Amino acid sequence: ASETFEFQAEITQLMSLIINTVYSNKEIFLRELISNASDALDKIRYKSLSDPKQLETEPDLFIRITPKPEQKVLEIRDSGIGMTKAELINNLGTIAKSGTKAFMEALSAGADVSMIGQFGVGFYSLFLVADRVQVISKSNDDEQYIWESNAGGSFTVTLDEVNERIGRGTILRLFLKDDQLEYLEEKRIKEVIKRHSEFVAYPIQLVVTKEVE
Amino acid sequence: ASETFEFQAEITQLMSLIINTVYSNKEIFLRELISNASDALDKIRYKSLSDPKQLETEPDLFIRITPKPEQKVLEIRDSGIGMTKAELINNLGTIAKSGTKAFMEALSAGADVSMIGQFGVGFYSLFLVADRVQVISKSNDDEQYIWESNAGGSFTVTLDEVNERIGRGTILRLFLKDDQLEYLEEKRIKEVIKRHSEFVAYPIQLVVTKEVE
Ligand SMILES: Nc1ncnc2c1ncn2[C@@H]1O[C@H](COP(=O)(O)OP(=O)(O)O)[C@@H](O)[C@H]1O
Ligand SMILES: Nc1ncnc2c1ncn2[C@@H]1O[C@H](COP(=O)(O)OP(=O)(O)O)[C@@H](O)[C@H]1O
Repeated sequence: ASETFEFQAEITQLMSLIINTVYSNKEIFLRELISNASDALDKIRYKSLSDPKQLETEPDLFIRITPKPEQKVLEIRDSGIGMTKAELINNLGTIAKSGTKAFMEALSAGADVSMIGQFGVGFYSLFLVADRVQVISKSNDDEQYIWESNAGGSFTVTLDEVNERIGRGTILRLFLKDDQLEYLEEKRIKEVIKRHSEFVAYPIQLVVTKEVE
Repeated sequence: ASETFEFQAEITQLMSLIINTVYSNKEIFLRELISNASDALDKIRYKSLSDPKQLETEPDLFIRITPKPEQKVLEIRDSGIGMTKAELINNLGTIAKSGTKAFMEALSAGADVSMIGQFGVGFYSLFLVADRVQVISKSNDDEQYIWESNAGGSFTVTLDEVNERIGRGTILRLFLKDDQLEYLEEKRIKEVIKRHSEFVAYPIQLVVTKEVE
């Protein structure tokens, strides 16, 4: 059974603002999610300095992007620290985020939407290209859980009994908007990645599917 | 909870014979599994002639090969008819297979191991390159289940609560032997596929993972 939680009011406002904005540089969402992925990998690496066993659940440290055309889904995965059930509820919704209102006010003043990451709310930039998202996470400290949101005022968290097992890490499963399907294309994904992410310490793997000739 | 079943005696013998054989043309396993995949796709397509709704669980008809290096696993997937729990138990183990003893006798006489498919036991050719296998299947008529074998005399069947959801079809998850890791390599997989499978009516998709430069 899934559990439902209410988003902190300002986060709901931010999501409404982002999913509805006609901003032109929507591709910035990838830079933000890749940055969050890198941060998660930094955390597990750092924790492992004094607790090496933490790495054993998934020795490979990577960022992986997997387009799923049929389902019109784009997945951004990392083998970082991951999030326990409590962290998913805490970090992605119920607790007030310092930069939320600040960013919205900056936006009103004319600030570029690309500043979202500097305000600490880059995760929500995903709503620039997706109308729904499932965050699948496995922290060494908990079971695998699924957090899901459609930019509405509430989200759900469910023990994961339906997705592939993640050794450790997080998968941002984006259900792309009908007019943003270009982010399923290899060429497009490649140019966006090369553009705003040259100094990422981890390999960024793109999963490509080709018909054998 | 998993359930354990005993293999029909002759199948156990066949598996022992195959996993231990020093045969040189081990690559034939791919041709056999791709053939079984094509057959499964033929079945759902045919059934759909009088029951079109059967296709809706997964409209795309394909064969997909996905190497998973870290886990030393190679997956062969199809969106065919799939197998219900009863079919997995029935079709892959507990029931006597007509060609089992016949093939073993042919083998003793000098027959090429590649004849395995003509005897109707091509599925077991997978033990030429793997010491363990999980068959994940989803038939429109049942839930998703996992059948698992290590070539021993018994196998297990478990309701699937750990793998990605298959719309419909089957995944042969092969845990490759340490000296057969060449089948994780794109170039190698490509040449084997092009060699013994030119007349397959369905697209054969290879999932490749590359680091973004
Ligand atoms: N890939 C991830 N792995 C682990 N935690 C994440 C991931 N993405 C987001 N989070 C968590 O949820 C929070 C919300 O994301 P975000 O608004 O972008 O925060 P921040 O700007 O501090 O990265 C993060 O602070 C982080 O704790
Ligand atoms: N990919 C698959 N999809 C559905 N059923 C399969 C698949 N692979 C094997 N089977 C089933 O298990 C049986 C055992 O496989 P195999 O020995 O190769 O049989 P056959 O030679 O008749 O294909 C098959 O007859 C078939 O019913």
